[PDB]
Amino acid sequence: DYSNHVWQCDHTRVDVLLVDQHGEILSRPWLTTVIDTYSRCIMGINLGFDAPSSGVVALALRHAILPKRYGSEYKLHCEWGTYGKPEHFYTDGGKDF
DNA sequence: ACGACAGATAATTTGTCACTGTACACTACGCCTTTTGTGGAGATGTCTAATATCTACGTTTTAACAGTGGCCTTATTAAATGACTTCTCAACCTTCAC
Ligand SMILES: [Mg+2]
Repeated sequence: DYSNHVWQCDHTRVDVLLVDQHGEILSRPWLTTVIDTYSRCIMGINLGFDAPSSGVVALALRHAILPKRYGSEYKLHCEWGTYGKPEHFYTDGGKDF
């Protein structure tokens, strides 16, 4: 019925091969998204090599629930003015969830 | 008129065969996460019979001695000894003898 009423979360394998800072191949990361079902903002993400795990879920949840701050190395013109807790959380059946 | 006989005729499917688009190019049941009932110690808590100890229960044994009980004959006369008691503890005069 309103914003934050149901957040939704899932993970997927990003389709970019990453590299170490020394330049050698690192297998693709996983991306986790937390999404407002009303508003349809993306509320927060976690991007990393760690497989789908409750610590990864918790890491996306932290970013989503908390206010956002980014420095000038992020050349943003907008601002990611979204925060606050969900009232419900809607997921698939993964063992992390 | 319309439609109604037997047969024409535009479909409809059955069957040929030259052509071409494509896979074969090895390269998923495998990586990763979570729950979970079974299992191995290993610190810790549980709580007894029992072989004493550890005095007392008091109970025997001793000897000391205290009390009861039996026995013990009694007389006279003499002696020795030691004592006791009582009594006594004059004094002047006369007479005849040298
Ligand atoms: Mg999912």
